[PDB]
Amino acid sequence: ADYDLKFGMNAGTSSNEYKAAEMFAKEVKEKSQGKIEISLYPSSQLGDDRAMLKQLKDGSLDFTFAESARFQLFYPEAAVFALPYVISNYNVAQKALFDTEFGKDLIKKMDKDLGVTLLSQAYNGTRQTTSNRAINSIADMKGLKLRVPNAATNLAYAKYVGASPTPMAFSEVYLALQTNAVDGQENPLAAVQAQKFYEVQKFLAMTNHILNDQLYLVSNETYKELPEDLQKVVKDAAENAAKYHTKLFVDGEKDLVTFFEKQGVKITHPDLVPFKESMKPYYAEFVKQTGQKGESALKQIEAINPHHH
Ligand SMILES: CC(=O)N[C@H]1[C@H]([C@H](O)[C@H](O)CO)O[C@](O)(C(=O)O)C[C@@H]1O
Repeated sequence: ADYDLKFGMNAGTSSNEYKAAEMFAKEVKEKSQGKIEISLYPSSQLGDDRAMLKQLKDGSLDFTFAESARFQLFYPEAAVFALPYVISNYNVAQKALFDTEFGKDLIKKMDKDLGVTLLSQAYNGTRQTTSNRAINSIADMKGLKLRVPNAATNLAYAKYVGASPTPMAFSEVYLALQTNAVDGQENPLAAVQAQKFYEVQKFLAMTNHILNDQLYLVSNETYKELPEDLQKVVKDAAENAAKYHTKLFVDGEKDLVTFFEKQGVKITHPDLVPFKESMKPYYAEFVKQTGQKGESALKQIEAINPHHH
């Protein structure tokens, strides 16, 4: 094609992310009259999301996904998006990104500093905790070998609840669980399904601890080369795909505990009061480390009412 473009992702071929990216690719191909074709590179073929962001920056990858929280790698205050229990729901995550001074400035920096244009934002689920033994209360976390991604906020989740974290890439998790090299992991329900972690985890606990969004990102090196009518095709398709993406996650969060129970997983509902209590020292550390910019981002986000209006 005129524009042979590539979209990399950690998510696999059985995921909502992939299905939404397929929708995006199809609409772009159609509405561009075949000028643009977007090929997909799932399951961390191209590296992880840190690597794929670097490839968007240098122009060697055209599209990828990232959470708003992942920009904590560059702007420490952006960890606010994944401080456990801070962002209440997706309504808050949307307004945090688009309708705060903090979020608007973040978007501008992503463009200026990181070489990426934000096309759209979707919901990517609320993280829960699976394990090889029941989590009936916070006590059960103590010393649980809890896999986390290579992200400071998830490592802190594990530390502050009393678990023993083991960081590793998404691709490595299934084997780690299967072999009981670790005792558990944490991810939204849809990823537990997509990755078939339910095959290798007997328990799932509704810890509700981190709220993931998902940004459709394009390399500025690519976006600038598309004539404006094709930029519009891409942007509009990313917006349409993000709405679909969100819906996939919303619908699964109603349908998936019963799916897992039919697969033999035991579901628990530990009291979250002490989980939330355990994060208070972590918030204080975040404020100490990130200074006024972190205190301001918190304040801006804590001011957002979570009820749709
Ligand atoms: C956009 C993206 O790649 N998301 C991935 C996230 C983030 O890397 C992580 O939350 C840090 O931001 O990690 C996973 O949940 C994980 O490894 O368990 C896989 C998921 O596909």
